[PDB]
Amino acid sequence: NQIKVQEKYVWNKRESTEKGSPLGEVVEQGITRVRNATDAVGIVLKELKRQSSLGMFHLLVAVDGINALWGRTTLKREDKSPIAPEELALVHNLRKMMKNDWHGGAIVSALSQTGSLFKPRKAYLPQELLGKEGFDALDPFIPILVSNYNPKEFESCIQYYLENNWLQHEKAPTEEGKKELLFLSNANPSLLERHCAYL
Amino acid sequence: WLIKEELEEMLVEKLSDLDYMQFIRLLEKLLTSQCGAAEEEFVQRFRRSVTLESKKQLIEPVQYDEQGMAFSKSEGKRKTAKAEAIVYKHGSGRIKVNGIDYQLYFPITQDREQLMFPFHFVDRLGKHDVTCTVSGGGRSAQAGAIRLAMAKALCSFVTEDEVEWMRQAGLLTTDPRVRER
Ligand SMILES: Nc1nc2c(ncn2[C@@H]2O[C@H](COP(=O)(O)OP(=O)(O)O)[C@@H](O)[C@H]2O)c(=O)[nH]1
Repeated sequence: NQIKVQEKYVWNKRESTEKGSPLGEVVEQGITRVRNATDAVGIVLKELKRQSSLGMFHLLVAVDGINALWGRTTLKREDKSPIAPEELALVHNLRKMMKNDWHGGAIVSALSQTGSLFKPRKAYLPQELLGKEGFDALDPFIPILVSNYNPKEFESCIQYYLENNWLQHEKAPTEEGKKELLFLSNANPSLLERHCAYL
Repeated sequence: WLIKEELEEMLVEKLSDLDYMQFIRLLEKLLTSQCGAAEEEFVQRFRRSVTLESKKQLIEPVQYDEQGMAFSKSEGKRKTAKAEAIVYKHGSGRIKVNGIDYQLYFPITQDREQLMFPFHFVDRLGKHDVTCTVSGGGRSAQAGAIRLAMAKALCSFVTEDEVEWMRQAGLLTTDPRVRER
């Protein structure tokens, strides 16, 4: 309700959003008639990227699995031809947000090989997952490394699971059980969580 | 004991079974008594040799790398997979398979348990570093080859009683089961 559009948006010859209406209307127009959902997302982005520059609010652009935007798709036409990522309006409009041509906010993102298309299982580095196009787009950027648990974090994670009584095996509380969990997971948070799930 | 036919060959005379038994019982009586050196060699004239050499795992030498760290190298084989492992005397429990961390090289939990079995058995998880190179075979065959290589290399840094225990737990035996034609 506080944010208001700065242009007239025409959904259909009958229906339009007139200048100065609250942004919520645009969102509602995408939630009621799905035909205009994708057009309603872009407008929202186009507004948030602009008004933040004016200084009305601070904008955080959080995108997980950002490596999807500059890769390949598994979507096809009716003639079974491949579709490129830039041909999707939803993906085309989100790339504009990754460009650092606006101020008043930050762009935080995370890579992910899980769910990715045409990437080997052991690819995790920024260039390898992003591609040449992705690296050129995000460049310059600040990379931040996430590693496996160090001993303190691993001990505290198992203590949290013990406090929730989530480790029911009688040998799990013991030191030998902790060493076996450490070896089998190698302090990896996801492997440790999956192993602790069924113990 | 000397068999009947070879005893005939030594004597160059045919003899029955009961007289062979008579001779063997006399030899037993001579053994039980406090037989001297002459009697000992006399008995040995009629005692053939069979060699038993189990219990003894060849303990690989402890080498030293350029950095002054002690390590031991060993080989293992399982089906068509061949592994060669270097175990370091001191470490923090890091296993490195073809230059890849062991949890990334072995996504399946069964193989990680197989890699864990040797160190866990002798209660030294997190005390050695392993650098192994495995080639050929498949997932489980490579895991088994690496397990055998690490056990045979780790036999250098354990006590002889522990070496025998690993031998009895099946951790130092090459598995010979392979696909039959
Ligand atoms: N139906 C409709 N969609 C609009 C309108 N304005 C913006 N949009 C949507 O919001 C997005 C705005 O992106 P934009 O900055 O204008 O890039 P461009 O259209 O390719 O030049 C567009 O991709 C449209 O999908 C409009 O006046 N009518």
